[PDB]
Amino acid sequence: GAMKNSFDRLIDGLAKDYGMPGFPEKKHEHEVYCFEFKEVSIRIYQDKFKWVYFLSDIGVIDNLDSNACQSLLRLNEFNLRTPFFTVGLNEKKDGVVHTRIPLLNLDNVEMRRVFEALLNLSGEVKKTFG
Amino acid sequence: GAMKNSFDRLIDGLAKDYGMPGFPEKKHEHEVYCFEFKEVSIRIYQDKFKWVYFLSDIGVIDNLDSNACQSLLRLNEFNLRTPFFTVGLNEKKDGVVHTRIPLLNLDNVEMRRVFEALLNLSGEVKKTFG
Repeated sequence: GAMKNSFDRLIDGLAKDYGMPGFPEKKHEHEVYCFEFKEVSIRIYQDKFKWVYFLSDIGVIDNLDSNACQSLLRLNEFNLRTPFFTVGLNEKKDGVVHTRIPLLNLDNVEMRRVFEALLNLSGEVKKTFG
Repeated sequence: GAMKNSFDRLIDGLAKDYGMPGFPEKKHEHEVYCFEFKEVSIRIYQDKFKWVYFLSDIGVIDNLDSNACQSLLRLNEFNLRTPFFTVGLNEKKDGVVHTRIPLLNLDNVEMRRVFEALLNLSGEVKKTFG
């Protein structure tokens, strides 16, 4: 309800600064909404239990496997930071970085930060492991 | 408030089934509570902004390569599952698996499941990568 309006402002806002989003098909279960902002390779999903998700695609990375795999999977070290960005590998060895956050009592302004934060992180990660 | 009583029941309950917890020192910033259940190698932290955390230590990485490391960092694939368990590497190449969840409107019963779920996962991950 208040969460709906909040989630809307988020979207509305990203549309104005990244243009119209794309609307992929219901892939995952419990999924109810999915907006794809292709310019920045980020997808926003909304759980059926009111959780918003941010998925970013870093892209492909060749070689380096044993090389830096660790330093990569080392980015998942524990810490008490809000919106933690998990770094993982796609179903085809492709860079992927996401987060999830309940919508209850979370305004669009923070969701934007989370989003932006996610962008920047994808940047930094992209320009290191290629 | 209601979150306090909730978090308490969680703890109280784990105490009864895993005995007295340990109380490490304020390591991370924003940290306010930390309970260590050494029997199961899991630590529970509580953010200053009302987020509960579950940290599990898989232990020593004796052998690591790139068909293993990947398969590991492959456990972080995206999906719309509640309480997502991030698998990462300690500050000394040591197995580590954690999650975080806001306390607002979350009962101790679900928190337990999350906990238990985390245990089992640490199990499965432990008996495969060591």
